[PDB]
Amino acid sequence: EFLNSIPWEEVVPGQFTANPGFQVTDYFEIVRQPADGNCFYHSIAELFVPNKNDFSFRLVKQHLELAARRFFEEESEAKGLGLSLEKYLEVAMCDNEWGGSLEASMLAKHLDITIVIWVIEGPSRVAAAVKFGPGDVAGAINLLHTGYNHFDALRLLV
Amino acid sequence: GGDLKVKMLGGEEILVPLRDSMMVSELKQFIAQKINVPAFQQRLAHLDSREVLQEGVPLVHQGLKAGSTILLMVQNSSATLNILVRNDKGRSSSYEVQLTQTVAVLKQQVCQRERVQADQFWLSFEGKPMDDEHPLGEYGLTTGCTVFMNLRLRG
Repeated sequence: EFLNSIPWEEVVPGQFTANPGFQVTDYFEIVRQPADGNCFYHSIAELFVPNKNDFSFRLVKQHLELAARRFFEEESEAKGLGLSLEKYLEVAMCDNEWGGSLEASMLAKHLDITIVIWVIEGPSRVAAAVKFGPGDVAGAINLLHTGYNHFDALRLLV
Repeated sequence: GGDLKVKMLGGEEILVPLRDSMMVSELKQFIAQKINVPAFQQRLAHLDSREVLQEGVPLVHQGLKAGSTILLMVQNSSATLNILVRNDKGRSSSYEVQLTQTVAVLKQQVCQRERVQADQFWLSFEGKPMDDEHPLGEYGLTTGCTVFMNLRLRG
């Protein structure tokens, strides 16, 4: 497939980057998520939880509360923040809080999965791609980073 | 072991203990703590072969023993160099910097060249993140090395 045929450069252990230039809708199915501040966890729960609901996102953040005590003090992105685990979890677990590459990496290392973030610039052209995990892209939890402040789910097509 | 001889600027000799089968990093660190110059600002070389002193190899099969000297070069003019820094899109621009200055300077430079905020990205080189407060030369930089810029991707 064209998705298993991708060049991935390694940034840090557990993080790859690439820059494929194409359109999302050609292969993926964009499931839009609400803009309540938890769109990242919503788009995760869309692909990871059976019979997803608008509040099935909370469960996912539960998993983060484990990985935070597992990799935050050892995560390559957390260095240089000047915040301890408690200062982190006090706001990151607070309702209506944004989520990005740090949470994706910690959840991929925690859940033994592979999170792929497809960031698009312009209306529908992919600018870059960041992949936390070693797994297949077809079997990965594919996210879409519309704009620079939203997340939607990307169902894989048959 | 004995005492190895380092020849600095071809006009002075410094003696150093010869711990048999020891690395060049500890040699540079010894000279660093002895003359108060950073380790990344030192370049050690052979006498007459003009060959590169390999790193990560014990200078043993390399052919070194006490009574033999090695030439040492210091580099703070302050000199400059330039690296390639890759955006998250892939368009790696060229940034000329110096190993003496901090990584915060390079971060603000990447900010002004990408028009993006500072809190929204971090630099990496060879599978390890770069700390802001630490100097640049501590990461083993060279001309043409591709330092990655990784966004926080917070959304």
